[PDB]
Amino acid sequence: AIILDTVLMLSGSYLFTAIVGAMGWGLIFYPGNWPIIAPLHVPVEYNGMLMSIADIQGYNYVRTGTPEYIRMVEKGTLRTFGKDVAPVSAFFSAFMSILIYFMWHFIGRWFSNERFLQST
Amino acid sequence: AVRSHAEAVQVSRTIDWMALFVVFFVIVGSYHIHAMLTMGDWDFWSDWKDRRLWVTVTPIVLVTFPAAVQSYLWERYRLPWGATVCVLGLLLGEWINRYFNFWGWTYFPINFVFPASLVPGAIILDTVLMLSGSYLFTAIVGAMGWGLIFYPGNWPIIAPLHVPVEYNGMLMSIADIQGYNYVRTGTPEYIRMVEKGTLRTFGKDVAPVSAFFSAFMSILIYFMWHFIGRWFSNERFLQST
Amino acid sequence: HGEKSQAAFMRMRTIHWYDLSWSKEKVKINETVEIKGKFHVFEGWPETVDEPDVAFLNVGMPGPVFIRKESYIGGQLVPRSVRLEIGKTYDFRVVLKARRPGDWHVHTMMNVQGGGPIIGPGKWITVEGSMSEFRNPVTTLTGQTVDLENYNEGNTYFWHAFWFAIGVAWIGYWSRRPIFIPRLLMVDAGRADELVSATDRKVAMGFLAATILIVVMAMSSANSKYPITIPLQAGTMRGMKPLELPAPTVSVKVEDATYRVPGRAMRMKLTITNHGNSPIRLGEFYTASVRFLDSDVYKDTTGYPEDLLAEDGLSVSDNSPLAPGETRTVDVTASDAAWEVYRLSDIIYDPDSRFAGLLFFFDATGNRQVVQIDAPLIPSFM
Amino acid sequence: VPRSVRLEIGKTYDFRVVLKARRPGDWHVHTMMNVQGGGPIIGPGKWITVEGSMSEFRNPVTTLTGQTVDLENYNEGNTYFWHAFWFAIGVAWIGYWSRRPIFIPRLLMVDAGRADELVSATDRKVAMGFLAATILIVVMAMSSANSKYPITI
Amino acid sequence: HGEKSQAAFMRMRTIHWYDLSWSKEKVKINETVEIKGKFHVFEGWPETVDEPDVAFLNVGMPGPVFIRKESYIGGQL
Amino acid sequence: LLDKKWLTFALAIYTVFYLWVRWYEGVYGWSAGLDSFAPEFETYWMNFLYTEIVLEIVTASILWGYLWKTRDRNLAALTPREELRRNFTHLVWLVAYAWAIYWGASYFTEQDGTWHQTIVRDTDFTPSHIIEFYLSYPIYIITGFAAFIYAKTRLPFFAKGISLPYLVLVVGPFMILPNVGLNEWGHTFWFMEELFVAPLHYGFVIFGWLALAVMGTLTQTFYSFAQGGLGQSLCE
Ligand SMILES: CCCCCCCCCCCC(=O)OC[C@H](COP(=O)(O)OCC[N+](C)(C)C)OC(=O)CCCCCCCCCCC
Ligand SMILES: CCCCCCCCCCCC(=O)OC[C@H](COP(=O)(O)OCC[N+](C)(C)C)OC(=O)CCCCCCCCCCC
Ligand SMILES: CCCCCCCCCCCC(=O)OC[C@H](COP(=O)(O)OCC[N+](C)(C)C)OC(=O)CCCCCCCCCCC
Ligand SMILES: CCCCCCCCCCCC(=O)OC[C@H](COP(=O)(O)OCC[N+](C)(C)C)OC(=O)CCCCCCCCCCC
Ligand SMILES: CCCCCCCCCCCC(=O)OC[C@H](COP(=O)(O)OCC[N+](C)(C)C)OC(=O)CCCCCCCCCCC
Ligand SMILES: CCCCCCCCCCCC(=O)OC[C@H](COP(=O)(O)OCC[N+](C)(C)C)OC(=O)CCCCCCCCCCC
Ligand SMILES: CCCCCCCCCCCC(=O)OC[C@H](COP(=O)(O)OCC[N+](C)(C)C)OC(=O)CCCCCCCCCCC
Ligand SMILES: CCCCCCCCCCCC(=O)OC[C@H](COP(=O)(O)OCC[N+](C)(C)C)OC(=O)CCCCCCCCCCC
Ligand SMILES: CCCCCCCCCC(=O)OC[C@H](COP(=O)(O)OCC[N+](C)(C)C)OC(=O)CCCCCCCCC
Ligand SMILES: CCCCCCCCCC(=O)OC[C@H](COP(=O)(O)OCC[N+](C)(C)C)OC(=O)CCCCCCCCC
Ligand SMILES: CCCCCCCCCC(=O)OC[C@H](COP(=O)(O)OCC[N+](C)(C)C)OC(=O)CCCCCCCCC
Ligand SMILES: CCCCCCCCCC(=O)OC[C@H](COP(=O)(O)OCC[N+](C)(C)C)OC(=O)CCCCCCCCC
Ligand SMILES: CCCCCCCCCC(=O)OC[C@H](COP(=O)(O)OCC[N+](C)(C)C)OC(=O)CCCCCCCCC
Ligand SMILES: CCCCCCCCCC(=O)OC[C@H](COP(=O)(O)OCC[N+](C)(C)C)OC(=O)CCCCCCCCC
Ligand SMILES: CCCCCC(=O)OC[C@H](COP(=O)(O)OCC[N+](C)(C)C)OC(=O)CCCCC
Ligand SMILES: CCCCCC(=O)OC[C@H](COP(=O)(O)OCC[N+](C)(C)C)OC(=O)CCCCC
Ligand SMILES: OCCCC(F)(F)F
Ligand SMILES: [Cu+2]
Ligand SMILES: [Cu+2]
Ligand SMILES: [Cu+2]
Ligand SMILES: [Cu+2]
Ligand SMILES: [Cu+2]
Repeated sequence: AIILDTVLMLSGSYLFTAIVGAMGWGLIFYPGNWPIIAPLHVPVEYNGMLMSIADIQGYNYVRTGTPEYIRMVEKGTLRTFGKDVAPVSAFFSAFMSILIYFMWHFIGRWFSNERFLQST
Repeated sequence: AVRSHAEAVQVSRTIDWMALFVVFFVIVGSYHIHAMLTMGDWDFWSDWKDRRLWVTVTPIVLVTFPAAVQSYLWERYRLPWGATVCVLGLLLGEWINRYFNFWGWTYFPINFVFPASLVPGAIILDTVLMLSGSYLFTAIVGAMGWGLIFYPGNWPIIAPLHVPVEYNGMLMSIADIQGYNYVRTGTPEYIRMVEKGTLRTFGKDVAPVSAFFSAFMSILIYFMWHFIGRWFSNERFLQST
Repeated sequence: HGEKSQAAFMRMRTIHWYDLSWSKEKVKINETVEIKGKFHVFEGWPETVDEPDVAFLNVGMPGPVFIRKESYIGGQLVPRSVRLEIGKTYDFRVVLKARRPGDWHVHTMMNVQGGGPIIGPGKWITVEGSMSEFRNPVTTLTGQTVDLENYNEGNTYFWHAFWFAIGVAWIGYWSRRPIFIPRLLMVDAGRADELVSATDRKVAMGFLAATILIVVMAMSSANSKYPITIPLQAGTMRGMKPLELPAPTVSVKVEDATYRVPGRAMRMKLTITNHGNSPIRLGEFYTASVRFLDSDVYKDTTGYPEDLLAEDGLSVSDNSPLAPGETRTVDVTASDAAWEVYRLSDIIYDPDSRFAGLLFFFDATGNRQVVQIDAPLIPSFM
Repeated sequence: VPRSVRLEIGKTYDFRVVLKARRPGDWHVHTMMNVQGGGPIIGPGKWITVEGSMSEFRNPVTTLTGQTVDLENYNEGNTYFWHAFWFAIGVAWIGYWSRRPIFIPRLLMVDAGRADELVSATDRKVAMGFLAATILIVVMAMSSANSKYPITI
Repeated sequence: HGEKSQAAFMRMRTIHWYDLSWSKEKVKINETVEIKGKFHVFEGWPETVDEPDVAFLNVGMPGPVFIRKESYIGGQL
Repeated sequence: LLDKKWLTFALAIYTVFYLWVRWYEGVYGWSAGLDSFAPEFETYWMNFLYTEIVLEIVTASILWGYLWKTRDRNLAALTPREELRRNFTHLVWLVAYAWAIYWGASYFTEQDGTWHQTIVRDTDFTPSHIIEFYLSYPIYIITGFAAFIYAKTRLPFFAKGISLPYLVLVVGPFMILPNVGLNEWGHTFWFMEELFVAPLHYGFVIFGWLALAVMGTLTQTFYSFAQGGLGQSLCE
């Protein structure tokens, strides 16, 4: 949010914001949350299976309505090359954030309308 | 300004050649990106040049740029070759890549990696626009012809590749044997979106049905892209970005 | 050349290639090299990979440096995609004809419709000669022999050049006169109605009529010649015949499996129960294209790739012969530079730290038993 | 089976679930099977009484890095600290801009003529400082969280 | 009356009908005619046809010139 | 003088550099460039990526900064002859942009096809990924930005406002470069089939369409050409 706001105030161009600030907004998400979730990714040998601390949390604290298969998380693919999962997702999110910011700038432009629709 | 009438004519001719270069090669880049990422796989391989998917998809996605460039060039200059210049640029880019990369870098034969022919459809689209200048008439009749003439236009090229061959106990066309022999490590056979037969495939109708569907969808896409090109021609000055 | 980048656990548990053989290591142009072997579809097929309902037997190679003359699954030719069953073992045979000189790393691979490429072991094969000597003859059912290297090339070039010339002629006809700025000014300032006048309309009518007539005539001529044509032959082929392997007489239970981070070794504790009537000995552990061998028990003679072969990479704590009926638990260590070269150590990055492999047990007489093992793989750091 | 599993139609499986009491009360405990595309299949439920205090509950676990943590409160302080820190940064930005009049005078200034007066140095310098500090703090925090906990999966 | 138009190979490799029998060849109104037989689902089921996970035993006829009183697969309705 | 030989250099520099790039990738495509974890891959393609990214950033900064710093302050006192000369120079810039757009979006893009559809694939930085996404794309982006800046800073027609068609023509093709993120997310995860017509290819395409704004850009340049020195002759 701070990146998006400062990149808008400096260089007041909304196009420049949508391109650069939205890029930064998408890219800084995971590094911004890494200090919080990193301790939860310590590996644990849990009853014969390798599990992260977050995995053990999800296993232990039963969510009756939320079975494990509903979890849409990284599961590996045959086209996952090397250690690229997080950066690739971050860059894809940044590009799509550029697109969504461009769309929603004009959506907000419309929502600001001060028109008086004479009759409903 | 300009010195005289003659110097003005020379300057206009130089501008004509330079702007023709700019139009042609920007169209080459953009149209080739669009084509190769909307019909490229069928255009790459003779064993992908089938009667259902190739015939269906190629005219539909390839009528896009001709419609826009026509809506600009005809409207602003009465130049009736927007479709032709688009198709020629696409063919030039495709052939350059086929010869210098498909056959140059990798060593796939040209008779395996040749592109499809589109000039007949482009000529129909351009002439139907110039005659009867109606853009609606063009979108209805010329796009119909563009969709319908695709497969007959390419039949002289691909017909020799459809000669049946008895290959190690199995029936295969020459294009099938080309795809089998010339290994595409990244392109397994199942990726091939080609006619495979259905229980609702009645008689000998696969090619004409696909051609007519492509012609109708070409009408629709031409109608959409005429207005898309109308927008892209805007000469507005967006005061601030 | 495309593996070492895929996930280690996915390479471990998709398809196990064994009994691989290569007819030749160095070939001439137009000479044939045959690749044989067996592959087993792992029962614990990862959910992220679609089931091998539609699979294609492919060759991993840098473009058509070889041409695939034939390929077989079972004993029947498979030019199309095939259906494989999870848990079944199939034998394969690929015949390649050398086309381009050089040193090529040839892989046998299986492409799965919804999972991507499964690359098997790759072997360096040297090709000598000239590409100009390569021929790919084929005889059609119409009784003519053609070379696939250049057949129809002239016709394709001719037709493409002809249509390109027609389009260029149209454009040049309209380009003889001034093109952009005077025409733009004429259209803008008042009605134009002057830059398109007869015989321009007559020329356009001629172009349209000639285009349609030439297309029709060319189609008719290409129908009179080549009167016999067939559509492209496609469709997944069912009923692949799997190998009817005898039930193994060796049962192995994996009691924990660990690998050091960092390290080049994998350690596991196995409880081996010997059934049947012969003393067995553990001779090999194959995990993902990497064969860890106990040299005192078995030696490879099939010319397996050296970078994938660990001649003494398999160390068993007690590899004495296992009498029938006897059950013992041993510590098995698979250690080789390949474990780090092919990034099998990078399973620590994977979201599923489970391994699978094949254990090969050999008796005194030499007959071998194949047993499959799979268990979680627990990293160890201290 | 900490993850989803594949079951075969017509097969019989035996199961065993181990539960540790955490909250006092009378609870109706069901064994259930969730199917990916069919929803919950609830088995018989049994009333199980739990007595004691929730404050006595412990969920210890030992990691492969050789440390024992309680899953009830592990990382809670770190999470609270980081969230409060970033919330404070955002609130500081907003309050910095909110010390001056906010809505109606600024709207009137923007409407009536060019504004170009409500955003002037050192406002741009403060924004540059905020942006640079945000990026630098994110990078430093990521590096510190990589030096600590060097082993993650 | 709807075959002879489907693909020959698809008609060859989907389902093989044999031991077909018809109780009667000529019937009165309200009279019952029974059709029996066996069908075998071919192992080489074409990939373009979805697997017969959901299949319906139907009657090919020009509208309700007959009404389907009963239909059985195995021995059950 | 009017149109000078800067057009010859504009064509020749791209032609020669890209011919050398094609020679380089023909020599090092196989044999240091197939295995992304081999040490020779680092010395022949990762080093290429690093050097090209640094050089592109430096060249873009220098060129754009020079064009903006040498902007004409007194555009009002510009003679029609000088305006015609500047219009021809801007047309040369547009020609260079068209040539770079061709090389980027047609040649090296369909070389991504020939490459991904024949090689066993391996990283987000295949040699085709170093040449097309991170060399040719950046090069045409730099050329387009330079042409736009030159128009805005030397042509009174393109001054006093940002031309919408020029901005689209300049920025849309630029958006293909960040769209590479969709590409990587579009093969690794979604779609392991090396299809080039997959929806993960839509971001590039959609933004390839924005190059059609060259039509409005070129009619704007025609009007700028025909401001004072429109003739006479034309329409006379
Ligand atoms: C200041 C200018 C100079 C710096 C230029 C940086 C060049 C790239 C650095 C790669 C780091 C590295 O190490 O490679 C990549 C690392 C993983 O590395 P690995 O696990 O070793 O990958 C093994 C394979 N290899 C050895 C060949 C690398 O993550 C990634 O996959 C990142 C993928 C990002 C894809 C989307 C990018 C979109 C860009 C949009 C631009 C507008
Ligand atoms: C305006 C641009 C601002 C960019 C700010 C970047 C701050 C530094 C981030 C270090 C990331 C790291 O350490 O490496 C990559 C890691 C993921 O690593 P992993 O392999 O999935 O393993 C995870 C476990 N770890 C952390 C123990 C290894 O984090 C990311 O997913 C961030 C991806 C986006 C990087 C953006 C920088 C590239 C250039 C951007 C401009 C085109
Ligand atoms: C100048 C005016 C007079 C000519 C009128 C032409 C009438 C149709 C000719 C059929 C040729 C033939 O032979 O039938 C059709 C031939 C195949 O033939 P078959 O294999 O024998 O089919 C066996 C079955 N039969 C014996 C009953 C034919 O292909 C086709 O399925 C073509 C299908 C096209 C569907 C979409 C059409 C959309 C039209 C849009 C209009 C604006
Ligand atoms: C403005 C309208 C212009 C139309 C121009 C038509 C030129 C002649 C084409 C002959 C085709 C042929 O020979 O028959 C049909 C064949 C396909 O045959 P197949 O059974 O798939 O076998 C393939 C192997 N062959 C060739 C050895 C048999 O080709 C086609 O797919 C063309 C389908 C579109 C036909 C359009 C004409 C119908 C009226 C259109 C106006 C409503
Ligand atoms: C308003 C639109 C009016 C258009 C009238 C039709 C003109 C046809 C010109 C001759 C084409 C031809 O003869 O060729 C068409 C071929 C026939 O293919 P075939 O029979 O499979 O084999 C080849 C047999 N030959 C070698 C004897 C040709 O391709 C097709 O299957 C397309 C046929 C469908 C045509 C649908 C037209 C519907 C019009 C509806 C008006 C209300
Ligand atoms: C818009 C701004 C664009 C900025 C990016 C420009 C990229 C330039 C190339 C990167 C090279 C790299 O990174 O690699 C460095 C390469 C690696 O080859 P080597 O192992 O040393 O072998 C020996 C060198 N050979 C294999 C080329 C013979 O060696 C070099 O020093 C040579 C690089 C020469 C580049 C300049 C010539 C270009 C053609 C002439 C018309 C301009
Ligand atoms: C126009 C845009 C220009 C941007 C230039 C790039 C600036 C990079 C700043 C340093 C980032 C860093 O060092 O960190 C990025 C990390 C590296 O992760 P890693 O290698 O997996 O592991 C961690 C290894 N460390 C600890 C040594 C870092 O995340 C990524 O994978 C993202 C890398 C892809 C970058 C794509 C840039 C493409 C630019 C194209 C220009 C034409
Ligand atoms: C405000 C609007 C913005 C919304 C966009 C957000 C991105 C959506 C992310 C999808 C994640 C999800 O929802 O689920 C993820 C699903 C889960 O499938 P799976 O079981 O892993 O399948 C396994 C098959 N693999 C192995 C190939 C993955 O993978 C998908 O099918 C991805 C569907 C593609 C969605 C992205 C389209 C982007 C459009 C780009 C065109 C310009
Ligand atoms: C061709 C594309 C290359 C990138 C340029 C895009 C920026 C265009 C934004 C724009 O339209 O102009 C708005 C302001 C105008 O302020 P000015 O009064 O021109 O200030 C000039 C002095 N300054 C260099 C400190 C800015 O000027 C600015 O926006 C700031 C200009 C300084 C560039 C760095 C600002 C962005 C920080 C992330
Ligand atoms: C989910 C999509 C977001 C909703 C946004 C859509 C708004 C569409 C604009 C609109 O409602 O037009 C109003 C006209 C009636 O016009 P009048 O009542 O004559 O008003 C005169 C001035 N005006 C014509 C400009 C409105 O048309 C009418 O007939 C009156 C209908 C007004 C309904 C708008 C209320 C929307 C609430 C959901
Ligand atoms: C009701 C729908 C039936 C189809 C009619 C749609 C055509 C309408 C197009 C239109 O709006 O008019 C544009 C031109 C006007 O030129 P005119 O100056 O009217 O020329 C008349 C002499 N002419 C018969 C040789 C054309 O006139 C023409 O477009 C050409 C008219 C000749 C018809 C054949 C032209 C199309 C060839 C494929
Ligand atoms: C992928 C979709 C294709 C992109 C086409 C969308 C173009 C939308 C039109 C647009 O950008 O409107 C500009 C206004 C700012 O207006 P002003 O800068 O006040 O210009 C005054 C004249 N005008 C209002 C008619 C523009 O709205 C603004 O706030 C400025 C934003 C300008 C961004 C347009 C650049 C598009 C490049 C991708
Ligand atoms: C290795 C990189 C070399 C790039 C050299 C850039 C040359 C400097 C750019 C420039 O300002 O103009 C060069 C030429 C001639 O235009 P000039 O008249 O020099 O430009 C200023 C106009 N003014 C004299 C009336 C004030 O204008 C042109 O048409 C030069 C086109 C150069 C092609 C673009 C190359 C970009 C590659 C990334
Ligand atoms: C990255 C994606 C770009 C986002 C698109 C936003 C830009 C589109 C509109 C645009 O180009 O206008 C910015 C100026 C044109 O003049 P103005 O926008 O009227 O403002 C001039 C004062 N300013 C240079 C501080 C901006 O143009 C320039 O002055 C650019 C030359 C100065 C930048 C040179 C430093 C950049 C080094 C990397
Ligand atoms: C309008 C685009 C032209 C692209 C031509 C091209 O890619 O050329 C490379 C190719 C390479 O094949 P070849 O000429 O045999 O030389 C091989 C050298 N390598 C392998 C480095 C490309 O052929 C040429 O160099 C011919 C020169 C054409 C000048 C416009
Ligand atoms: C403008 C047309 C977009 C149509 C999208 C499309 O063709 O997607 C095919 C794909 C079907 O996947 P499939 O082709 O079976 O992919 C096979 C390969 N895997 C399983 C690895 C993805 O569907 C989706 O996953 C949703 C696409 C959302 C588009 C906004
Ligand atoms: O952008 C690369 C082309 C298609 C793919 F299959 F390789 F992914
Ligand atoms: Cu290899
Ligand atoms: Cu197996
Ligand atoms: Cu009947
Ligand atoms: Cu049968
Ligand atoms: Cu892609």
